[PDB]
Amino acid sequence: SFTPANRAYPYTRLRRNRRDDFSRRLVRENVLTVDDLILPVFVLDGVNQRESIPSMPGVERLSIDQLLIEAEEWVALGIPALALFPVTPVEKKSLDAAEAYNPEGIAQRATRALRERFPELGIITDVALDPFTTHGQDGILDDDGYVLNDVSIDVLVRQALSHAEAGAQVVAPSDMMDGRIGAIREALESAGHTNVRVMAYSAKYASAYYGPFRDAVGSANKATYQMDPANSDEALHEVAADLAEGADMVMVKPGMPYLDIVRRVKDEFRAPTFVYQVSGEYAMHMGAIQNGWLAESVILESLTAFKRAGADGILTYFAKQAAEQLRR
Amino acid sequence: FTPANRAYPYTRLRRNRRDDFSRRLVRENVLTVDDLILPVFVLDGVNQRESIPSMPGVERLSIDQLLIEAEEWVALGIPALALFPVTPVEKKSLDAAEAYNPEGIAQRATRALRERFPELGIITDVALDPFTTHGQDGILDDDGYVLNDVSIDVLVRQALSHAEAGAQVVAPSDMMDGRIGAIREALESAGHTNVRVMAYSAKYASAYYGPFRDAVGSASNLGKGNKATYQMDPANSDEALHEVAADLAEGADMVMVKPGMPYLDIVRRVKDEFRAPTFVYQVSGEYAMHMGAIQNGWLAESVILESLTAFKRAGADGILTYFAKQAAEQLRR
Amino acid sequence: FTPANRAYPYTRLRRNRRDDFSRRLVRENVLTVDDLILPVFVLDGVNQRESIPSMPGVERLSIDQLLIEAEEWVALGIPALALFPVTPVEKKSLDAAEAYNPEGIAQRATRALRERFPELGIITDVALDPFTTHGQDGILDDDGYVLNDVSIDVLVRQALSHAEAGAQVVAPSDMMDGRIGAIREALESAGHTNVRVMAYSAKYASAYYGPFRDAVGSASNLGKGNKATYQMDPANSDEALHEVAADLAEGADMVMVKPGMPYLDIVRRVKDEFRAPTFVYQVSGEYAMHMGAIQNGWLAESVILESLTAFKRAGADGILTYFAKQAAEQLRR
Amino acid sequence: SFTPANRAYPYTRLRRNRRDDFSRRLVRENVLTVDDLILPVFVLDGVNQRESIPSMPGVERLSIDQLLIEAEEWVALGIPALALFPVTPVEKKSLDAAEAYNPEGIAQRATRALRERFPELGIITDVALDPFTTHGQDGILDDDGYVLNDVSIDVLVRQALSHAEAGAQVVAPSDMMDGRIGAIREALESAGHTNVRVMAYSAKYASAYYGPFRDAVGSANKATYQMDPANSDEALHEVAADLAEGADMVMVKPGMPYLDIVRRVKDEFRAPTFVYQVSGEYAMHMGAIQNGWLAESVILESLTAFKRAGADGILTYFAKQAAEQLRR
Amino acid sequence: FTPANRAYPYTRLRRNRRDDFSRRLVRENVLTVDDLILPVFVLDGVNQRESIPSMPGVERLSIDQLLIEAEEWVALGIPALALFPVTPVEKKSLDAAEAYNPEGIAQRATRALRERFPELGIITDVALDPFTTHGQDGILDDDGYVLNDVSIDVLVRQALSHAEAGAQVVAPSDMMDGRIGAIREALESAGHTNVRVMAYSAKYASAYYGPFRDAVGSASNLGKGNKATYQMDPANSDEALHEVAADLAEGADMVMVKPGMPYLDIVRRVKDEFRAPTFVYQVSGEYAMHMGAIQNGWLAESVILESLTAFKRAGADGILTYFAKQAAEQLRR
Amino acid sequence: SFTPANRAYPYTRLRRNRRDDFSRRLVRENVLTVDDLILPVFVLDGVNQRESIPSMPGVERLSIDQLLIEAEEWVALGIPALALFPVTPVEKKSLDAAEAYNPEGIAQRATRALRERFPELGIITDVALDPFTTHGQDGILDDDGYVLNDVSIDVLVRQALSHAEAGAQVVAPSDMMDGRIGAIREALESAGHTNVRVMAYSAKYASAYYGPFRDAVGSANKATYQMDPANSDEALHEVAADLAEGADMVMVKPGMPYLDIVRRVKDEFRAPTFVYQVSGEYAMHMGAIQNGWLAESVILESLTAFKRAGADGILTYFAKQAAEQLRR
Ligand SMILES: [Mg+2]
Ligand SMILES: [Mg+2]
Ligand SMILES: [Mg+2]
Ligand SMILES: [Mg+2]
Ligand SMILES: [Mg+2]
Ligand SMILES: [Mg+2]
Repeated sequence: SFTPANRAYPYTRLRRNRRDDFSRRLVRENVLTVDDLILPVFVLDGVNQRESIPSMPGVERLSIDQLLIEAEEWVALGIPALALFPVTPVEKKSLDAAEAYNPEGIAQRATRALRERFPELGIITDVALDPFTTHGQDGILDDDGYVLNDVSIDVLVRQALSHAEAGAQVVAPSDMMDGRIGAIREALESAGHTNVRVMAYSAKYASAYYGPFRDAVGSANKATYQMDPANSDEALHEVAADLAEGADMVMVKPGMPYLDIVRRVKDEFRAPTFVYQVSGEYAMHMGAIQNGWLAESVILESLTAFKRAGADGILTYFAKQAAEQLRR
Repeated sequence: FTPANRAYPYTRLRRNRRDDFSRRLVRENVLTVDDLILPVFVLDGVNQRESIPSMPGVERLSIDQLLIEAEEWVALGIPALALFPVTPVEKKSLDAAEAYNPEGIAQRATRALRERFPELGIITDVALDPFTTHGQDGILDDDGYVLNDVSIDVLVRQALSHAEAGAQVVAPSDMMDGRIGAIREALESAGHTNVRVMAYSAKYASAYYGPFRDAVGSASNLGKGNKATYQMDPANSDEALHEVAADLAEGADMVMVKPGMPYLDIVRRVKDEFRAPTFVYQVSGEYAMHMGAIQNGWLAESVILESLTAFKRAGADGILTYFAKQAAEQLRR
Repeated sequence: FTPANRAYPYTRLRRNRRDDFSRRLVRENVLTVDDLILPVFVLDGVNQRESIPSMPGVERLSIDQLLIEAEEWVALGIPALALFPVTPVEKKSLDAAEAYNPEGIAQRATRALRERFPELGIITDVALDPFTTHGQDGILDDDGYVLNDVSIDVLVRQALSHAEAGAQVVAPSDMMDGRIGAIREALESAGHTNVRVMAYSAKYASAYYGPFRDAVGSASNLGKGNKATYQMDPANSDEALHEVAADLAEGADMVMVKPGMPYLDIVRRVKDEFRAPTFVYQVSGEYAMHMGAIQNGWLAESVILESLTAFKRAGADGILTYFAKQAAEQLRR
Repeated sequence: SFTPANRAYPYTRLRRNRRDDFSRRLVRENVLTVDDLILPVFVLDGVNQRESIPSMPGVERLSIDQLLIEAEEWVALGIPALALFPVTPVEKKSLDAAEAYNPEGIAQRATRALRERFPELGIITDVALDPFTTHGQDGILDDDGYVLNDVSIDVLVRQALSHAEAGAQVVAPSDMMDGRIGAIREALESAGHTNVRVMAYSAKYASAYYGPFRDAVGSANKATYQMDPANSDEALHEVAADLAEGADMVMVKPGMPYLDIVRRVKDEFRAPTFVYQVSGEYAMHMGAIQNGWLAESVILESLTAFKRAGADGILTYFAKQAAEQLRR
Repeated sequence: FTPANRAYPYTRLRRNRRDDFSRRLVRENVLTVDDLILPVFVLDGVNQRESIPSMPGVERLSIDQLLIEAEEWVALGIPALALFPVTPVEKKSLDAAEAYNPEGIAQRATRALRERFPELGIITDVALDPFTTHGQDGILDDDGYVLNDVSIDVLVRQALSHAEAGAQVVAPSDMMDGRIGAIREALESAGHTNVRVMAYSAKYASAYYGPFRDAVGSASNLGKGNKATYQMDPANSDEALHEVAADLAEGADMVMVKPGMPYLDIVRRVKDEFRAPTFVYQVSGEYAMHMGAIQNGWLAESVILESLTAFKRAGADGILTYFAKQAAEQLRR
Repeated sequence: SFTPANRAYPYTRLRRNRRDDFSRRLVRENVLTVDDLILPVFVLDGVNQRESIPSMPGVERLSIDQLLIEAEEWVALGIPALALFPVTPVEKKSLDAAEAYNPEGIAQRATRALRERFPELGIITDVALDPFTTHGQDGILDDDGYVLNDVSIDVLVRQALSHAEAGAQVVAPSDMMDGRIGAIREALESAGHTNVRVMAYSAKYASAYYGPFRDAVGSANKATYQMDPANSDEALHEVAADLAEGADMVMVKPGMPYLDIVRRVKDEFRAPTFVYQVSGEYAMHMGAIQNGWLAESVILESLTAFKRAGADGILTYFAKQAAEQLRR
């Protein structure tokens, strides 16, 4: 609620608290810390390998050995968690997305390796069929090319179970099938994975901002499962279902173009609330900074926005650069 | 909000997403051309057009060229322009006198447009930053601090001069405390009964204004200077409601949040709490980052309408956007 | 709040508690050094340091010693000090004239600090209790009652003298009705445009101020006297909202609850209803009880940060705390 | 909600009602009475025994015969209920916490004795494994030393049933296992203990304020079941679950450092709401009073705080001293 | 309110009802003697006591007898009396001049009580109905309508006279628009800084005042007259919030609902919306109906405390009740 | 919600609308009509019989033939419903309350008679064991004299079914057993009584105002099932359960001493909300009117109070007198 309390110029001058650095610090409503940051990482199949991504300047795909080397620095910076995104070899893609639950799939191998080397580092796996399907569709298709809901869930459940077996502390379904959070929850509980967190992509929109991601993972209609950008009330129904179904955290994706959604979600549910600053937001920002059009300070500014809007944690490709700025 | 015990599989939220016709029926918000305001950079002189490297596709234009281009903006149905003059270097001063010159660029441009296109809205910029040698939004004391009340005296003269030139809307972008009331009191006194005041109510001390400062040429004046003693801390949300409340008490006809996309949560809170006409500026840095990504082939041209739909969804009534023409074109077609 | 039908075993709230990394991600509030204000007891004279038996570890300091100690407070990043002068006995009077002496301890200390540490916030104490022979916060009528409006006249002189000495913030701790408005009107008139007024809005007639009254030396003056005709009844919560509402209407830049931990529910209500910068005093008695338990080995040193985290969680923007240095040290390390 | 109603100085002078004792009494919002008070008591195994506790000055551990003697005075003062805390002999501690449900365990014996002698006195037993485990962990441990949730619940249920058999009118689970209120409720109902109250420790924090208690009971990580002190929204989810699960009362612990939590709980749920002024709060206050740093009046002041914040009842080591002050 | 999915048999609300100790723990409200105000009918003369047939057990008393009885009211801890004078017939007039007579019964009684019992609260009645020949609460125009502003002029004189006699609280029971502000402005001007104003804010045009009109002797004056042009329509609830809002804006220290039990829903709305000190009058008709039933053996004496507990539960801070002594006796024992 | 809208004297003068009868009528917020009225009636076992009740002046007990004669007038006045209260012969009272479900019990006979003669008249039967138990206890007793919850429900269900069989359109459980609304609902549905309304006595208080009723029915502790008069929040939990359990209407009893409860119930649930102006409220009012202490107008005034507080219907012994005043 809001009560203006009859405040009026000149008795009230809001510039007074702005006058000095010390008073600005005292009244500052929100601060970003490294504990708000999650780093998404693109993981290759090989050894001794890194690759640059044309539409995501400065982001590398890394083989698992290279991932372990870089995680030393991420852990030193205090980054609490990584979000793993495998770059599936084309030979391993299929109509049935079976690679999703392969015990020696990239995500499963990367998870085992990280859990052993850095036991305190959070590993959030991606529960999703798009990296494993022949054309990059987000699930199993019917004769009309429609992504079947419940049949896709069956595969997502096997995948989530395989991640839990590999040691993942958090599984993060990014698929937008109806009811999948509940299905995954019933399977994790039945299997005795009682502490495995489910970070639901609850209000994920049918967005043009995912363009560069598809270059990153090598996966390059969605309006039949991802949300219409026009819709806000609908996001509340999505999150309400996911919390009833057992999610430990709920996410809004994309991020900055949906800050109003972050605010409403946090205000209405008062649950742990996450947001993804996606590949397109990263690319636009990094592009402008590299062109000398925007100052490097826009990085923190965009991240501060998430905190102010109500987010508990941010999946961001800027995580390491932000961590280094926060530290010094 | 009441969830009403809705539960899978009785409730499957993909059912409404199944077909175009049903997505359309349930669609919560739609952008139209009546939501669009085009900011324009206005040069002195005749037959002048200048590219802006940090705003690819945007041109500074002399008044003659402005009048020509406005034919298609009007044909597109764009309801209003926000004018931003590019002050010649020699007209910048300590006292910012050029702000209220009846022969200033902003004043000349307003008279020309009001005569040529009587139905087109003209929103003038009330601000001293285009006219100061230091590039700060007001008059400095001997410590280099921007004096609040003394700066308002100049802003008042400026707003009065815009009303005299025929501007239907004056928009104070300065972030002085109390200037909405001061300007409103001056307009009323002078008989400018229906001149609208579009307050920049919750304008943040942001890094996203870089390309604009290049465009109007205040970048070299400002140098490394900042506006943290008047523009708002990016961290602060509750404070925005206090800013808006005062501007409404002071007589604003419209209230605005700036920047736009990095502050959509502020747009939402402001529309929810006050239920007043609420405006948002998609600023130069926002424009530049989208255009850069599009020209690189990193983002599809559809992001333009996606970014604008967000403002509508968040609660905005109108959007100042350098994409206005491209958007109106795409909405028309 | 909507529970969203969450139910065991689908919802197990221990899952987020399982690992340090996930506890960290979901952590709702974190104390930083920018939340801390250090109250300091200031003696007259030179090279003076005095222990306080009821506040183990806290020293009264002369200005010279204050300036030395402040080097490490600034190095620690502590944003502000709240100054509390220890008035010599012979300077106490019926009329509390010493309150506005330009050569009073508070005034001398402010000038010295503002010159030495220009970025350090100085919050002065607007109050007559250090200066009266009876120890009450104002001027007595012939029934021994603290006169409201006549006391304000003195508080106004005092606040003006602090502004003249350079104090960025004046903090009226007196609990006279209407004094925020009176002081604000005086500051504005005199041109002190940006001097902040941190109102002690909801200050309770509490027993937890004992050690402070010892520290500043008002204990012997007050004797068995009480402040129930001005400070608030501990029983009353709704009344705090009326106190805050008035202080905001009167121009306060910040509003404060005192004491702190025994009144966390008041902090919560005040931040929830007004959404204004909200401050809380962890008072001398609170300090003393924690330090006593720690020195006895009854409570671990971690209670310090636990007690301060509570203020943040409850809604406080800033905390006046005698633990500021120990806390800043522990946050730094 | 709040409406300021345009009240303004000098028309409004809030000191007017403060002018006189009579008007202060008329407008006084909250009062503490003895019916708000619950006395926690430390119960020894022997006969003819009392012991002092170094970190809780003035508090005695008492054998059951001594407990019955002292309860005469507590009953005379009108104290409605005791909260029993057994001091387990070290020979009776085990990995399996079996002493928790022993029909002749201290708590069970004390309960039978009190129920017979003072039939109108409320007896609130502590449902908890920490007094009965070899090292004082709050439940049954896995190989990694993690407190297993559901397996601990099994023992807590047997304990709660044994308390109900002994005659306890209220059982009070202080363990912070997920779902235990529901488990205890299903067992009490199945067993025909239909009027046995469950007072849930709903929002119990991982606190440094419990130090002296561990000296009192002879039990001297918790962040994996007790709440992070930083978290407020989370307390609402905890209480919502406990009410759905069948709790008759909900509690916040510790007390004064969490008054904001008391306020939110009472405001949101409007259910019987309890608060524990824990051993550390008692010790700090009593210490300062004994040192001559704080006046005895801080006792009432701290207790009045609970009432004002929304608490229906307070577990306090000051109960008897407060009862004597309230009476005269 | 959130039901939190509570469901039989997991939730059995009789469990807390099972034992006295648990009912006590969960008990939401408890009446104490500090909630009680005793209205008293005061006669002229010496050694006068008169029974009231319609208020069985209540006596009109001369000042001397009042002073004697007050010894036990004070011993019982009753915080305040509300004085109601029984004006001699010959002192009633068109102009209600007796209202402000310094030697009126109300004024004499106040002086006597303030001297004898300095800690006892005295609430005087600001109203013209005891003093008019027609029995209406003010001055009539030539159509027989009660003039609003002209009546306030008299009420102001009356309130001033009560403040002069030493009354700590004046209570305007007249229901003129704006009289709270008028009286407050007069008190402030004259230096009566701390005289409380207990507004009868939402006082209904009720039939339950019959026995009171007999008690003070205004019944024969009023005859068949009604007060529907000033007292509120019994049908109206929303209107009460507008009445209260104005009285608070005008400076009331306490707001009151009258009658009491037939208007408990109004007590609840008023306390919920404003969170101010809220008072309720258990009127003469309410007293009479309870006492009649008790004396008939139709209702047990326990209804007295039940009826008073209701006011507390509904949100009242204090209750004017002719049962004050019987209640204080029963609470004491 | 409430917004004062800065209204201020003298621009705002609330007496303006009060100036004239016409403007008072236009702005009048609530009106009582006969459709708000329910008449409770005391029904005797015999023929050709009426009896006066000492503590309820002007109220008669009536045999069924006399009830049918009087109902002609009640129906002519437009009174929508009667609430039947049998006066059980002492020979028919028992420990097991079997008379409660007797097909030829007074309530069942009265119901059949009225349903046949006046098919449009609402008949609300009382579901309750107190008229049928040996000493007037509100249910079946254990060895300690405690009213057993679930075992009493079994009898209440058989009674409710017998009322439904007799033709009653509404059954009204006045017992305050936990969960009885649900039990009665499951039985009515199973038995095919799908349109039988259940009017729950949801927030019924342990009150002294029931004194004269006990004289009326010949039935002359309750704190273990009826609510503590001190408790308001608790009434919300009571009504929430009864609506979840299937009640078509919810009631607050007693009436005028609980108008705040009526207001909260209607505000929070927005469901059909009833209130009982009980025998003690009737007696106090009628007593004062007969003594010449209060004018007859207090009857309407008290009834108007119910409407204003949020009640949809009022059980009142004044129903006929009020109906005649409303008509003319
Ligand atoms: Mg979904
Ligand atoms: Mg502003
Ligand atoms: Mg104040
Ligand atoms: Mg729990
Ligand atoms: Mg009025
Ligand atoms: Mg019930």
